[PDB]
Amino acid sequence: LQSQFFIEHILQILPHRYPMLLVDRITELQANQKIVAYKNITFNEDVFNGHFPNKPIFPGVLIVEGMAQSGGFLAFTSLWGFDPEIAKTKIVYFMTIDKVKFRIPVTPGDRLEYHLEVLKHKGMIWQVGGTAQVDGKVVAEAELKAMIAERE
Amino acid sequence: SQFFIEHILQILPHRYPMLLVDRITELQANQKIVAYKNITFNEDVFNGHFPNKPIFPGVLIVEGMAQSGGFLAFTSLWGFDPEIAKTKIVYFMTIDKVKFRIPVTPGDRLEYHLEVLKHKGMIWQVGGTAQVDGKVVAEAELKAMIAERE
Amino acid sequence: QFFIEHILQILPHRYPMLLVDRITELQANQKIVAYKNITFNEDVFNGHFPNKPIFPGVLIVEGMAQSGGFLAFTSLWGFDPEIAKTKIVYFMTIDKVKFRIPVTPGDRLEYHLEVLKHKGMIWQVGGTAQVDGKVVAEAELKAMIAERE
Amino acid sequence: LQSQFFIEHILQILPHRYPMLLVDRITELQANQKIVAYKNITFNEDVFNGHFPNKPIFPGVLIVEGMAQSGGFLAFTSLWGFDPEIAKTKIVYFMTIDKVKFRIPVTPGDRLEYHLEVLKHKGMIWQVGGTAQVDGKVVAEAELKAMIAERE
Amino acid sequence: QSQFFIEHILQILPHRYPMLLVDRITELQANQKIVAYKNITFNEDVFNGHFPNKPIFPGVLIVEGMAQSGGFLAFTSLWGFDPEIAKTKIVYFMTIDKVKFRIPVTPGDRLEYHLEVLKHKGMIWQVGGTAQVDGKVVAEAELKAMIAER
Amino acid sequence: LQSQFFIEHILQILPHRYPMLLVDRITELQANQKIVAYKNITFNEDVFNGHFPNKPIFPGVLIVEGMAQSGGFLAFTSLWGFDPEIAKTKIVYFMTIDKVKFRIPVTPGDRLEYHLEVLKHKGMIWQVGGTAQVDGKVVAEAELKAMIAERE
Ligand SMILES: O=C1C=CC(=O)c2c(O)cccc21
Ligand SMILES: O=C1C=CC(=O)c2c(O)cccc21
Ligand SMILES: [Cl-]
Ligand SMILES: [Cl-]
Ligand SMILES: [Cl-]
Ligand SMILES: [Cl-]
Ligand SMILES: [Cl-]
Ligand SMILES: [Cl-]
Repeated sequence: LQSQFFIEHILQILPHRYPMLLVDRITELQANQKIVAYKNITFNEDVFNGHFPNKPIFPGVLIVEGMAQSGGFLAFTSLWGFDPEIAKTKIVYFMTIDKVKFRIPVTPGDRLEYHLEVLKHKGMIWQVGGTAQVDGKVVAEAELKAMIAERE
Repeated sequence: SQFFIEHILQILPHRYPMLLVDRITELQANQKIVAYKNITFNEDVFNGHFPNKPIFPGVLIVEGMAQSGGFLAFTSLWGFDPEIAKTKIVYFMTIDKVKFRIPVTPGDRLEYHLEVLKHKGMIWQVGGTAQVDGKVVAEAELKAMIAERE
Repeated sequence: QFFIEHILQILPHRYPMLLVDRITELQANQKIVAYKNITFNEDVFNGHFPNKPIFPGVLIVEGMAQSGGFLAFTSLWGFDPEIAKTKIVYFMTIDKVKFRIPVTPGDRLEYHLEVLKHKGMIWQVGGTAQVDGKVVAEAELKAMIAERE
Repeated sequence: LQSQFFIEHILQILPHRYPMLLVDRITELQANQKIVAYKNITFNEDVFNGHFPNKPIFPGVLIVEGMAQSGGFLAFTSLWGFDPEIAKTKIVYFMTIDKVKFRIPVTPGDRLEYHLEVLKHKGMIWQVGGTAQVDGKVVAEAELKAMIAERE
Repeated sequence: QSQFFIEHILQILPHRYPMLLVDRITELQANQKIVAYKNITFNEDVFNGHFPNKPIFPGVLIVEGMAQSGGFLAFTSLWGFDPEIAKTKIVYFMTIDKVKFRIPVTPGDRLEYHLEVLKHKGMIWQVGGTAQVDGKVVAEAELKAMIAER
Repeated sequence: LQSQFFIEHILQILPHRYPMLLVDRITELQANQKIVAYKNITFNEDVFNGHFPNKPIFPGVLIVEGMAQSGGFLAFTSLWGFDPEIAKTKIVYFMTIDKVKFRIPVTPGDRLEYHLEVLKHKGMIWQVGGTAQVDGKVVAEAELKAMIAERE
């Protein structure tokens, strides 16, 4: 398993697609321990047409979704390594989300960095927690438990 | 007590594709609100969540509950006031105790049920559930702060 | 009942022109009852009209045609995804359409279509579009099913 | 009252906007009588993503909508002339549609020409009828009644 | 063939919405020139931002359409109408030069691309020509591309 | 006239809007001389749906557009400073493009940096030239001439 993955590899692992694939690159990855990835934020995103007019703010809930997708990638690769064929048959689902705090608004031009760490994992159940960061500052924090389920 | 999309557009600053509340069916100042958003396949979000298997994002269910809560908090203090609405902004500080029990799909009428857990000044704490046809599909607690726009 | 996943296996239409979310009643060569939810979160509302969301009357008719199409596919070949994936549908005629009440975000647009006449791939249906029991539209139409190529 | 109008003139009269403004140019207009206009059809339009995958066919219902908007422009300018200030607070509701027949499929690269004639009009209620044409051939026929109304 | 419609264009170019800017090919002479076009309609997403109340087809996209037309010419010159082989090739555009914009392009216009082969040496193809609207030159440009395996 | 502007400032100066506003932030600006700006590239952009499926590549022509917008922002602030009121009465027309080279493909996760210097300028006619950079490496080169015009 490698520690750097680009959009080409992310597409083979996650089932998410436009406009809900919110992870552009993975810069760090340690099986069963953690992942550091990021998503660039540009004004050229449909979401900003409505959030908000003349005041582009990346939705806090989408920041969380981004953290979870990172967590999902970590959970899957920790178990099966980089396996596109099997990834194609699994899908990660949100079971819970706790302790979410928004500290700083995210705006176009920002590099939304996801920092997730494994709090607990047994089989298909994974509990991850971490933060979203912009140039070293914590813009958000969150904890969530996900499940690796069958796609079919 | 019953507000339609037009009224909603005058209170919330959210616009397409992030205004996730279609109609308000109940509102008791400082107490509770019941509102909903219809889920249809004709939504852009379904192109990627997911291809060949449409599932309304859990995070968007939460966003929907927040918007309902913020509408509750705002109207409770200022009522249906478009003019004042433009001078205030309701952003969320925290979100806690979120649980997803059932997937929401095209055809569902996603109903939001939020009650004011507590409020002090401009800090409001709401909580409740997301319901589809009488069943709880999600639940969450949120803390919001009402501030002056700008 | 047939859900979005099932509808997708039969109708060729896709986003943003698939306007039927669920089928509630189906009786071969007789009639069909289905619906589509209307939410503000639809791209059409950006232009129809700004600050005044009104589902286009022509899309209500499209939704009725698609409902009729699903009735046609299944009456002809049953629920067969394999044969379905080779076909598309063309509108032939539209007639006697009347709009009585505007459809807006929050509405559950229900389609009620019955077979008026059919032969081969050519089907003629008629009925109404309803929101909470009240007729919001009436229409008759004839459509043709044809091979992708 | 001119006889040729361009997209900028159409935007000041019709309340329709993207993705439902289906008239690109008006080539000839006779008040309270007839109007000829057209909309270019390109693959670069969102409806094609879903109608149908791998086989782009401009929706018949949108051709009717286009004929309706051509009628609406005719109807409005016949009433108040070319007045954007009066126009900016009006909308147009479809009332009835009759005897529409589609003869030829419309596809990308086509110049969809609308020919509408006023069959009967009273106040805000206009009943127009005509055809949609591509390269001189009739691809569609339709009769419709629309109402112009003040937004409230 | 000499006249290719959208269905054919789709089988040769990998470009898809909203970046497939060639609707139909009207003339094609292997290794010499290609005449094609793209209709310009207000119902295009690009006009939402370029520019509000003043729809003007982006000049860079006129050049993109010309580049796409050059690629179809190059490709069809090597293998003709071959969808299967098309899936295994890519046309990288290396340079763009001498482009001049003389007349703005707007909704209602039939943007016609006129490109000819200026030089073909190996995997490198150099094309140049003009974009026209109703007989008049609206733009001109030269482009160099390389053929390679996808 | 400062040297750093964020999206809220770019919105008030450039007339470009979604999905054609391709500059997210300004980092360096010397009136009548040079400018350095950037646009974050994310998979979450509609343009990638068609360029190309299963292989996101930011269109070379859009990189040039991005450089033009940066130049236009330089030009306008050079002649009027940060004046939203006057900016609202203008648009920009591409006049020529020359010497463009695409050396490295741009993909999601990249920080597309625009470097432009003023080659020549008189009245509303500005001629800039420079490069587009990603992590210090030249990804593209171009020279272009634009004109600021009264939107009449
Ligand atoms: O993270 C945020 C902190 C404060 C704030 O006001 C805010 C906001 O208004 C919108 C999104 C995020 C934030
Ligand atoms: O990758 C391609 C880019 C442009 C283009 O024109 C093209 C093509 O015409 C055939 C195969 C691949 C490509
Ligand atoms: Cl937010
Ligand atoms: Cl979900
Ligand atoms: Cl209507
Ligand atoms: Cl059709
Ligand atoms: Cl331009
Ligand atoms: Cl490119």
